[PDB]
Amino acid sequence: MIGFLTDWGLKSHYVGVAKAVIKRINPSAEIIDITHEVEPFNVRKASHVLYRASLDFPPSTVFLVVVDYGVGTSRKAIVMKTKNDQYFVAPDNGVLTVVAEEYGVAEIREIENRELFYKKNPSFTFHGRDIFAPVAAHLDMGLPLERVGDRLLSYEVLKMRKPVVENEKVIGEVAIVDTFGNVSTNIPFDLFLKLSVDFDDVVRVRVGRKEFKAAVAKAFGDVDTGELLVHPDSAGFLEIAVNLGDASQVLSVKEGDEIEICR
Amino acid sequence: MIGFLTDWGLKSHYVGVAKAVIKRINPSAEIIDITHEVEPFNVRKASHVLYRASLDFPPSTVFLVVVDYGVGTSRKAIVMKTKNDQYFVAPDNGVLTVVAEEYGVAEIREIENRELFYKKNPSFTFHGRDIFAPVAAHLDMGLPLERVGDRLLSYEVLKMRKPVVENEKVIGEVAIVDTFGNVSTNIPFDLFLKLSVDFDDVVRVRVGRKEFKAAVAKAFGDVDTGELLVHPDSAGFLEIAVNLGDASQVLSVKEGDEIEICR
Amino acid sequence: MIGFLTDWGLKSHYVGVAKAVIKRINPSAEIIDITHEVEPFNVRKASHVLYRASLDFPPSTVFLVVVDYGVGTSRKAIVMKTKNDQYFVAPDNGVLTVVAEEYGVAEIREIENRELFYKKNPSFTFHGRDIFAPVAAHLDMGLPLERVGDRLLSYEVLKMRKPVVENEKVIGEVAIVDTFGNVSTNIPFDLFLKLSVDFDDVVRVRVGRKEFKAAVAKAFGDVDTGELLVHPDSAGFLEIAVNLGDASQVLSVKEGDEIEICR
Ligand SMILES: Nc1ncnc2c1ncn2[C@@H]1O[C@H](CO)[C@@H](O)[C@H]1O
Ligand SMILES: Nc1ncnc2c1ncn2[C@@H]1O[C@H](CO)[C@@H](O)[C@H]1O
Ligand SMILES: Nc1ncnc2c1ncn2[C@@H]1O[C@H](CO)[C@@H](O)[C@H]1O
Repeated sequence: MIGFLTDWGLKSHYVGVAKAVIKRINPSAEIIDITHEVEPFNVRKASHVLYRASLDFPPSTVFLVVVDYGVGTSRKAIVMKTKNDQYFVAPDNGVLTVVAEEYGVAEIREIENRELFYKKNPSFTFHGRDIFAPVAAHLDMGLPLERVGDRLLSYEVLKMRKPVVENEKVIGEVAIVDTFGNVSTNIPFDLFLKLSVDFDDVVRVRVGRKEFKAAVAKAFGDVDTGELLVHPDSAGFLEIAVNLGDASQVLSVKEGDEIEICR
Repeated sequence: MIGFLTDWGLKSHYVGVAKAVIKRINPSAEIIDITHEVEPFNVRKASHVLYRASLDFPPSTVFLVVVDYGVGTSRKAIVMKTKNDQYFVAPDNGVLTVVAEEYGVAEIREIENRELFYKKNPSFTFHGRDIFAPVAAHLDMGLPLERVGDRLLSYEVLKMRKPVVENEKVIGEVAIVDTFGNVSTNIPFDLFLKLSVDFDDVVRVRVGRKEFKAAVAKAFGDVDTGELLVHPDSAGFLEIAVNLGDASQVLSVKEGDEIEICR
Repeated sequence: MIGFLTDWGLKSHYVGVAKAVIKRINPSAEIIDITHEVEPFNVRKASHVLYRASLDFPPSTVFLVVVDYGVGTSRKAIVMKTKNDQYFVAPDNGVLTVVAEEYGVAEIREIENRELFYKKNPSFTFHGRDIFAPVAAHLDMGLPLERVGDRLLSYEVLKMRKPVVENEKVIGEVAIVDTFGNVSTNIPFDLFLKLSVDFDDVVRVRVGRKEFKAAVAKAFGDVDTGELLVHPDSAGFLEIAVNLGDASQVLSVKEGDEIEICR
């Protein structure tokens, strides 16, 4: 199957024409949308969503990742194969930073084989359709990785500050605010569990000049409605939520904001 | 096929990872999205959308319904088989109230068979992925209903006031406001047709302290642009619309608001 | 495959029930969404999106186009076969104006064969589900075009002013503003290239009483961030964009607005 992720939105016909290209190459391709609502040009956001979503895709899944503000420039077009046997077709702009780091990379190929393109003359601003999508289609059909082009020994990396436990607390950043307003961080719940806390315990959440108390819970329903809670989200990351409410609003925080969890 | 309905939104990667789980279990599963834009935690809204959409799905369709604010709590996870031979995989929070009432229930099973789960250790807040979705996948693949777990003799019901015809009028509630602003009620068009009215007749619509006149019509185009009309929507429910306009705005009404249709 | 385009939105269960009808008729149907976010009743917008998207669909693709404010009225329901061998199932309201003009029409059939319908008694306001969708399904399954109904010798056309090159400049209109804010016109990039301009050249963009200078470029990245550029979009149309910005905001323009490109 193909894991599809972009910042194109579902309003435009872009996603659709990309899917038609894939289907023309391989009518049996299974295209699963991770999301096409990554904020415009937000590769950082895509890098996290990509990793988190990939955890539930099987090995040998071909990911088509296109948040590519540098489309048509000298930036490289690449295919990365990670050590957990997954493949990623994307621009070399750092969007594959998280999967590379978390999974480790087995090999990287630069997209050079023009026989794999949709059109002999690729448009300058829509490689998603003319290059990436058709390459993902071929790979998902069984094209050997080496037929993509030459190997690359390096790739662009996005700078990321690794969250740590210092002085009974863990400092991190808001990685993703979902539609419910839940606030997921880049702080692994295992790391948090190093402050020697446990479910039913109460901790402190510091955002900006604000400080809140919050129960460590398993389910939203574990606290009264409207109350705050700290818990492991579906991907193993520490998330702050308001039971039947919007934590992003209560905390008044946005993606990228620094967050501190104190015992 | 699988009818998929949630309040997760399409912006998050949630819908996607759920679909990947289904596809991993059964690559041939046909997943049709009813909608993933039910307002957060709005089971009432989902219960109506579910019923209305189910009318066009064939018998033996497996519905995956996940608007589950009580995820991870003692609330039961169930599979309901209705008398029209459709199946519903959902939380026992009343979201299956309308199909149960309208179709009648043949049997209910509590989800207990852990061999049907996606993960041996289900996350606390995303049973949609770890329990419901994989159970729907197995059922759609032909798993006998009894393999799901033990039978249940009752289920949670949402309180709903049945609309009636009293004194040349029918009182009801706004069930769904669609993207055009059309205002669909919970009033069956057949019931309305008891006030001895007919197409081309004019009736009165009362909302709040407001009263409007509206023609009973078949098509929006049956009245001048901007005019109000009362008609049967695609599911047989009385709906109020503005031809080439937004009735929710003109009436200034929202879902749940009481509505009165007077001869 | 079936190219699906409507103004129904993805929030409602409408798109879903239409897809279930198609799948019931032909479980092997490949439904590719072009977009369901065309503004309500905006056939003009749909006519352009349709054409632009069709360029990447293969010949023999069956397009299901339903932006039908006149649903249930005397307006005809038709199937148009163009000279590039594509088929379009739609209301005869002018939504097929652009493909007809650009591709030329080989034949038009009025939908008359009721054996092709979803329901013996079609709803008055949702022919998308009861007539169009099932007809598209049958055609995609191989139903000969003549079985649809009698031939029609004419069809509704939307009035459109053809952009031209007069006095070193080209006047046109904004056809589509995408999610990035890019401003695509109805001006073919080939026509623009008649003003004897070339990449790296600078031209003038006139909107309203405003005038801007903009570089003619290939990729957004070809200019500094925040700068304006004129380039050919993925469909060959002249588009104005802001590198890593929103041109619709900078120009303060909307679809339908007249635009002038001066040497
Ligand atoms: N105005 C723009 N400036 C820079 N990049 C853009 C712009 N519009 C679209 N893109 C990029 O084009 C890519 C698709 O080819 C998208 O991933 C998007 O990030
Ligand atoms: N902050 C929250 N409070 C209560 N329930 C939530 C919250 N966020 C998500 N959910 C529920 O989690 C379910 C998916 O596991 C969704 O159906 C949603 O209703
Ligand atoms: N209030 C309305 N007035 C006119 N047309 C409408 C209205 N609501 C929905 N439609 C049309 O119904 C069609 C689907 O049957 C849509 O394409 C839409 O354009």
